[PDB]
Amino acid sequence: LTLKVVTVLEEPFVMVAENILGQPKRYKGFSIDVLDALAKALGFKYEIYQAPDGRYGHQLHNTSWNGMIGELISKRADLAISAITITPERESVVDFSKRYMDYSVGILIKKGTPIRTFQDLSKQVEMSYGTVRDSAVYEYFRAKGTNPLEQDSTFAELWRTISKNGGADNCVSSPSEGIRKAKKGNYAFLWDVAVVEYAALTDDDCSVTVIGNSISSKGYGIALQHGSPYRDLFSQRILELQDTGDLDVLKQKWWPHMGRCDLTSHA
Amino acid sequence: GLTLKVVTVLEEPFVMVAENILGQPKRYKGFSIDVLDALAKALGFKYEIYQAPDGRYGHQLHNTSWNGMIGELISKRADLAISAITITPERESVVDFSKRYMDYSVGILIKKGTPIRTFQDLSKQVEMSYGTVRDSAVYEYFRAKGTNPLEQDSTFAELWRTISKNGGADNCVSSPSEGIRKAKKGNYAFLWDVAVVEYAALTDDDCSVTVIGNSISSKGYGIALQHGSPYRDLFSQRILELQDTGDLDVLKQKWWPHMGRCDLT
Ligand SMILES: *[C@@H]1O[C@H](CO)[C@@H](O)[C@H](O)[C@H]1NC(C)=O
Ligand SMILES: [Ca+2]
Ligand SMILES: [Ca+2]
Ligand SMILES: [Ca+2]
Ligand SMILES: [Cl-]
Ligand SMILES: [Cl-]
Repeated sequence: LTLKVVTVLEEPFVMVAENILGQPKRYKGFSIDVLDALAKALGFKYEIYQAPDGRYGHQLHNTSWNGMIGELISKRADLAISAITITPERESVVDFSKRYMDYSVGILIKKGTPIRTFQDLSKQVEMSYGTVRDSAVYEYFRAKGTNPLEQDSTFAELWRTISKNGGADNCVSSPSEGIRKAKKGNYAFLWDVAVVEYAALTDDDCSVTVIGNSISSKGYGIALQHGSPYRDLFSQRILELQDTGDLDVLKQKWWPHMGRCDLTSHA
Repeated sequence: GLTLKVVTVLEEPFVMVAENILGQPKRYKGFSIDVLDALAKALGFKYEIYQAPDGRYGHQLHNTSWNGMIGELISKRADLAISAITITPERESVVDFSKRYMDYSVGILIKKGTPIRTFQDLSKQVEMSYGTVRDSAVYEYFRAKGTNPLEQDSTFAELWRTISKNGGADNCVSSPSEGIRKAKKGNYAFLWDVAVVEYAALTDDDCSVTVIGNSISSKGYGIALQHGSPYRDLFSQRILELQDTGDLDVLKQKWWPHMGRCDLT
């Protein structure tokens, strides 16, 4: 039994591993290790391919999705794994396992500013900060920033800067560009805290740090086909790997704080 | 119309008794009740609630049977179980949980005015009684953590030495309501759901207690259904929708009102 796995490159969840010339691509990372653990415990083989458009996928027309979600809908893949958050729109068309890691949004910024919280960022006048335009993060801040029911003004202030002039002034086209702009200075990039944490830990110049928050609204999941017979099985083993600590060990492996950049060097 | 049988246990502010006149059935209220109400409205079912006869969440016994609400689902006396139930692998093996509708972690309830401000501070205590509910999933959590040689710091082992003293008899309590009462009295720190002890501190008549959190979240609260229940996936989808729209945040603010209540700082 061999399962067809679709993925998208994103450090440190899924990364290209060294392969000999003339031999097929290999992959490594936190999500690969989770997948391997499931394959060993459940006893299956798998083969990986990258989404032809490199996209997680969104809806274009009724039933028309691109990206990895589209690959599952058309049943070209049995499952998708990368850094995919569990959302209701995606769960209505495919079937997610229970989460194997929590997701939240963080801030990547150069070390040495007085900014230490999301509230501090929101108080900034004239400072450029933002996220990937037309992303889920963008839409999250839209919803929180236009809702009169928020207890703290923090979200309205952040959205005013992020969305300025339609999101064209302060947002970027990709996480790699956002990471690159934050390292150069005079910009703070809002994105997956796990993604920017790894970028900060491996920064050639150890020049950046990450601000997180207590607000975790979603989990990372494995996406399977609609009606897949394996979804509940994956959920059960994922709960077991969490409870034994195997997941925490893998997280420590791929987000190692010793031997890498000190994110708290300005304290 | 279609009516589901719901089993629960009382834990403030998740499920609480709301009104009980003689000649009328018990009514319930709380965060978990409002989550259940939204699912009932959206999926078109009614429901009737009863309390687990042994008042337990449920765990496995030596003959592989289960007590508590879990046992009520296995026997098919209940169609679903809801209160403040954590999704664990042992339970999911015998019942089917929705995806979580809230995150869970362990906190400490303690009187204000002590130098104890973290779990590490608590673990350093020499003379002090602190613990959790005996024979609970929280007791088993500190057992697993306290006996793990792979733990980086001695904190969990030290906590376990105090919690487990004399097989747990000395420093643990029989119920959360006993743990809360003893922390409010003083000279006892109670370890339990951060959300349960936060409500106790927010609503303290004297505003005399506080909560130490900082514990990372490993688990979620879920609704438990029978094995193979056709409603598990429908519930998960609607829960994800209630989160996405902000409705679950509104309900959390309703039942954990920070403004107008005790300052915990
Ligand atoms: C299993 O053990 C419990 C606790 O002693 C007991 O109440 C129950 O009747 C037992 N069930 C059997 C024999 O299946
Ligand atoms: Ca689905
Ligand atoms: Ca199950
Ligand atoms: Ca099923
Ligand atoms: Cl989940
Ligand atoms: Cl699920």
